Amino acid sequence: SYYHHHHHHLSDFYDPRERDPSVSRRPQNRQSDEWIRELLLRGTIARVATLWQGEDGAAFPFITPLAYAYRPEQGDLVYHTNVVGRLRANAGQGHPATLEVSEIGQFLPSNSPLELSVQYRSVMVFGTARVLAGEDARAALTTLSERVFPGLKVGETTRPISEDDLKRTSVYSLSIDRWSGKENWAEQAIQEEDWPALGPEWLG
Amino acid sequence: SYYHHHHHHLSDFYDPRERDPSVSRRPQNRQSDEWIRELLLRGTIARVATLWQGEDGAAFPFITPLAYAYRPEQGDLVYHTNVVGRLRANAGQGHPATLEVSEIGQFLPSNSPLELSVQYRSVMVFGTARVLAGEDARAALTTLSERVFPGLKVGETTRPISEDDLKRTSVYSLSIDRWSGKENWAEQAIQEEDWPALGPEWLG
Repeated sequence: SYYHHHHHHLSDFYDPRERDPSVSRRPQNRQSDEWIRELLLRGTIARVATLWQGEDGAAFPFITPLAYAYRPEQGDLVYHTNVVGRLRANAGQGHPATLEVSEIGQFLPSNSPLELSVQYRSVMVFGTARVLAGEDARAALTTLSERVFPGLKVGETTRPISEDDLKRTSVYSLSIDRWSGKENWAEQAIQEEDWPALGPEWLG
Repeated sequence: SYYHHHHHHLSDFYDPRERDPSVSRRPQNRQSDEWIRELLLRGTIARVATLWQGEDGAAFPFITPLAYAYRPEQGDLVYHTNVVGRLRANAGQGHPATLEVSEIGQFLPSNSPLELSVQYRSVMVFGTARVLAGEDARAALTTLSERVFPGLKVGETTRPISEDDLKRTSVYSLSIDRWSGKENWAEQAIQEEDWPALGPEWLG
């Protein structure tokens, strides 16, 4: 800043900057539904949070990382896991579920301590997960497996999925209600001009 | 198997195998507390799930990826985020929180469809998160920043953390009650001998 520079020799927010007119104007790093769709289609790992009744009677969430596939036409995401708690904190045959997919880039150094950050793109999906059965489960598993192992073909590369396979696996469909997407993927963190600049060891 | 082989020319579970006597005997892929400690110390990204009251009155979880640091002496993990919902589904000044840290390796192909899998190590930590203030927050942020940017020193590499910085950031301590660790990190998925073996394109 001038003020620091002049003091040494003895607001930014409203001053000139460049802006690409095609860049998202949405606040709080939020993204468009199309961007969310694309991120979910190219991802293969998610975390799913579901609620279980705990020792104090109170619901609490588990977080499980797992393979998933987004089926946009059906409006769902499929996955499988045999992780459970005792009782789910939920009335009915389906349960509420939150699913998160992210891309995590690099940690971005700065000489300003609260500008230290990590590049990320992250979606939360809110919906209801139900257990699938029979050909519904076999088809979901197939889509999942062929998505996360591109070129693999169930029934050729692998033996077909048997009735025993299905009896031993819990296969879920998370039917999407709502979603929320966020991106903060700058090439460089914001720096403080009035503190010594980071050395070459950081940004080089 | 003999039976398939003989049929072509016309249980495993109890038969011979090798075992390393030093390998964990814990069921369901579970790990020791020391292993959990080490995984939390070497990680830098976590997901935190906390509960918020939704439109139907019902609690539901958010999942937020973020930088964290484990402070084993204090018995907590620290992080910062300004993500909120409307009201937390929680009585009091702290809130229950679940924190997950994983290492995700490679997808492991197989000619047996339910042996398809992904290498992972994953910890859930269950505890209570409270907002920190003043020098408690400044110290937590400092530990966090110096952990995830090794060699960076707050106050030297960066300007010091100011009172303004703190007023604009929500800094949390998640005080650990319990934790659960899981590893499935095989070099190769289990294959089915009685189906054509995967080609060189998969395991080579």
